Amino acid sequence: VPLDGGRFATSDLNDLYRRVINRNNRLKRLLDLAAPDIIVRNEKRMLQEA
Amino acid sequence: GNRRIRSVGEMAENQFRVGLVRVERAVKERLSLGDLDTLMPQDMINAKPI
Amino acid sequence: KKRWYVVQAFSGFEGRVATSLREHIKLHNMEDLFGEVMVPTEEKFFPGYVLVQMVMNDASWHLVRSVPRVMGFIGGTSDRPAPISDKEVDAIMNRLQQ
DNA sequence: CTCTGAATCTCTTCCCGCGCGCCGTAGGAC
DNA sequence: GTCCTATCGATCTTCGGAAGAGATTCAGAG
Repeated sequence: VPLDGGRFATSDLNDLYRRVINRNNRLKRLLDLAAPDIIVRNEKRMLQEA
Repeated sequence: GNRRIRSVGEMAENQFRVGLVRVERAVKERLSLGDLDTLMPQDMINAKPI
Repeated sequence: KKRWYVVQAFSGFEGRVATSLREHIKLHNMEDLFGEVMVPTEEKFFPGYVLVQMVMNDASWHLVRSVPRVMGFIGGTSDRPAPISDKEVDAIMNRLQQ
């Protein structure tokens, strides 16, 4: 919803979903581009933790 | 005798100190990496953290 | 023999991290403990990671983490951080060559 | 060698309404 | 002049809650 005009007063959930979706985009990337274990154990942890 | 008054001229001195602590954490690095040949103090600090 | 390692920087200041890293090497003159520093680029993967040819002493580890705007290595643990792989280095150099 | 006692940790709860007041996404990169 | 990607991947979230209950950790021993 707008705030005082088009200043976005985001409901917080859209920051949580934005966190998830970014991590899931990066994880699909680094899987299909076949990163090694030490890299996906970064992004996979960051995703579970999001 | 164990509880003391803090008044404005002390709370603002603390919250000003937080500003100088956040300048500290920048100006040290910029002074370390910086050439110290071009730099003048107004390049070193900036008001935004205070 | 110098093996590869992955460094995380503040994403966006990556070229400045690479330059400051080369300069810290030539300051603390552990020149025999660093080979290269890679930021690959396509007409930019990887988005925020700096590749370093290196060996592992705790002195050189403190050196790379004392380079400014560097978070830390990415590995299995923080005691003995992890090199990546032979064929993975070869494939990254392949796509960098191609 | 671990079985019922007890011991340290975290999680969860904390009146109902109501009226104002303000203040509300960021350091960075072409 | 600028469109964002992003978070202490080189600190320090506050001590001045009590409680009250459970999950989870350890005694003196058969």
